[PDB]
Formats: sequence, C-alpha cells, structure tokens
Amino acid sequence: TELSERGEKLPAAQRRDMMWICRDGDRAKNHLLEANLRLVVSLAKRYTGRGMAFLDLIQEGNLGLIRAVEKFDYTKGYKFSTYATWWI
DNA sequence: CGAACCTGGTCTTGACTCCATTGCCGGATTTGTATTAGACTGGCAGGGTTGCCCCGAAGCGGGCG
Repeated sequence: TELSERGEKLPAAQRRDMMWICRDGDRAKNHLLEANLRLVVSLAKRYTGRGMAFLDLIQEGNLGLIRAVEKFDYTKGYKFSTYATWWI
C-alpha cells in the first residue's frame, strides 16, 4: 500500500511473492477464525435461556473472536484461548 | 335666566415593577468505547395425543428398451 502510490515498478518476482504473502495472511486469518468457532460455541452455550436466542449469542461471540484474533499477540507465550475468552 | 359643577368617559405622559429570556460558566451526571494474557474448543431439551377431508409428493410393483 505504501509502494503503490508514488512507489516503484517492482521486479516481477518481488511483486509476485508480495501478492503471495498478502494472500497467505488472509488465508491464515480465515483459518484461525474457522478453527476457534467451536470455542465461541462452547462459551456461548451458557448465556442462553434469558432474553436472547442462541444463534445471536453465537454470532456476537464470533464478532468478539474476530476482535481477539486481530489483537492477539504470540510473543507473550500464552495460549490463544487464554486471551480470547476475555473478548468473547 | 345663566352658570358652576360633576362626572361619564377618552386619552396621554411618565415613572415603576417584574418576570421572561438568553448567555456564559462551572461543575455533575450520563452515556459510550476500549481493555483486561494460565487454560478452557461442536446445545440441552421436551414431548408422542381428533376427525375428516383434499391433495400433493415419495416409493414400489411391473413391464420395456
């Protein structure tokens, strides 16, 4: 995005693997969200029975899981559920 | 016989009062958003009941290419 405007006609290999990494990041993000959907379901099974329906609670948990996978850090050496339970 | 008078109003001038009406201003309360790092990973859940009728769809016996 920086080198698109006012930038450079990059080499073909550099632009091609730049697009490869740009696709791989979104593939990994979709893979991580689809991995932890089950954790969202297992947490949201207990807030039912009052007011809201079950599937709306599942969807709001999914949105919180989106925020948790956006703000998750790996260098703190903790597991992902430890951080994601707060946001969910 | 005229004449004051006395009193309906008709109206104005000037001072006074008084309360809306914004306008800041300082603070109070109200409302919205962001962030919490050990690990946690696929629901509880509640019932099955009539009678009659119409009609549309699934499936099976039965011949056929």
